[PDB]
Order: sequence, then C-alpha cells, then structure tokens
Amino acid sequence: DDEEETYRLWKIRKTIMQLCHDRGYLVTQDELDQTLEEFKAQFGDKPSEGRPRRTDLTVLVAHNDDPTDQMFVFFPEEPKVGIKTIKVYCQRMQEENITRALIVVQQGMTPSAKQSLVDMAPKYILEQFLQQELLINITEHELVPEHVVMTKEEVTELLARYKLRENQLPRIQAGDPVARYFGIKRGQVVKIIRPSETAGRYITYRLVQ
Amino acid sequence: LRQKLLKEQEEKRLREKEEQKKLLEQRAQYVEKTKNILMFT
Repeated sequence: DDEEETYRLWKIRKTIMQLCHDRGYLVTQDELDQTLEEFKAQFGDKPSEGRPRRTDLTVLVAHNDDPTDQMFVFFPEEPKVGIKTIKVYCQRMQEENITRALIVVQQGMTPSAKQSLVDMAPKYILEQFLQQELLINITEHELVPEHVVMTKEEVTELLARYKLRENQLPRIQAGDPVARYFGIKRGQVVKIIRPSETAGRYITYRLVQ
Repeated sequence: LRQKLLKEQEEKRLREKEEQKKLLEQRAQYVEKTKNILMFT
C-alpha cells in the first residue's frame, strides 16, 4: 500500500499549492500543476520507510508583495500529534523570524495542543488542517462561489458607501471550511461573487465572527 | 492591421515570458533560502 499513499500525499501537496496561491503567497506555475510523476520522481515513491517520508518535504513560501512574512506548512509523522510534537515546530518558528504556518495532521489533533494553538495565537497566528480535509480543493466545487478577502481600506469604503456599521452585515463564522481555507481572523469582511439567475452577477459581503 | 497585430502579439509574448522567468528566479533564490532553513527542520 504505497501507490495510494503516494497519490494521497501528491493531492495534499497540490491542494496546499493551490491554497498558498489563493491566499497570496508566491508559488510558481511549476509547483502549481505538476503531475503525479514529478512528485514520484522528486520525492521517491516509497512512503513506507523510504525517501518520501514527512518533514523534509514540508513547504515554506513567501507573500507576493514582500518576502518578509513567510508561511510554512508541516506534515507531522504522528497520526495524533501532541504538545511535545508541536513545541518542536514552535521552536522552529522562534528560531526563524517567521510568524505563522500550517499543520496538516494525519488523525485528529489532541485537545491540549489545540488549546496551545489558541494560547500563543497573537504571537504566532498558526492553524491546522486535516488529511481527509485536504484531499480536495473545495473552492473548485460548483456550490462554492468566489470568495475574496477585502483590504481594510476597502472595508472602510464599503461601510462609508452604504452608511452602515460593522455588525449590521451578514456574517460568517471563523470555523467554516472557506474562511478557514483562506485563513482569516474576525473583524475582516469577505466579498462573495456569485452568478444570479435573475440579474447576472451578485456581490455580497460576509463578516468573520 | 497585419503589421499592428504581429507587433502586439510579439510584445505580449516577450512580456509574459520575461515575467515568468523573473518569478522563477525569485522563487529559485527563495528555494535556496528555504532549503537552508528547511533541512534543519
């Protein structure tokens, strides 16, 4: 059972590349759509006790406007990762000058380390994802419309145009897969562009709460 | 019109090829830096 795990890690890496391209971090077209064979040749086809093991396949990227804020990901070897197996990663964070990263766990994370991710959050705004969660770019689905993250200067223009307050908008909770996909804090509004069957196109605005 | 269209297409080809090469070189420099700080983690 190594073809399936290789295919699975290939789709994970591909979805992470589309994740980092949609989020804004600079990634090239070569990594954006590679086939299975570039992955197999460049990591080594043997996920069980072989060359494409975890941790030294993990991606680090940089944002497009400046190469100062940087985004790791980390794919842990453990099925259920823990505090002692994330403080290593947080040590790599504080070792660098970087701020934040992803953790794509294999099985469900332990609750204590989830509370840990909560506690050093204002220092390091890092988050997790799941393996089963990341075998599909759910943005590509037909039900999901186009989400765009608004800049604060545009949010001010929005609230000034319609003359309304920040709590009167329709809203979205921080835990749903799209806002967790882009990765956004509360107090941050999101354009949704969707096709209308009555009049063409329609834009709306969900505020993260 | 033929001359104008050929000039425009050659200009767009050169511009896109140049931009892709520059982005590849930026990514390559950052690939060296992330290799240095990634191999240890």
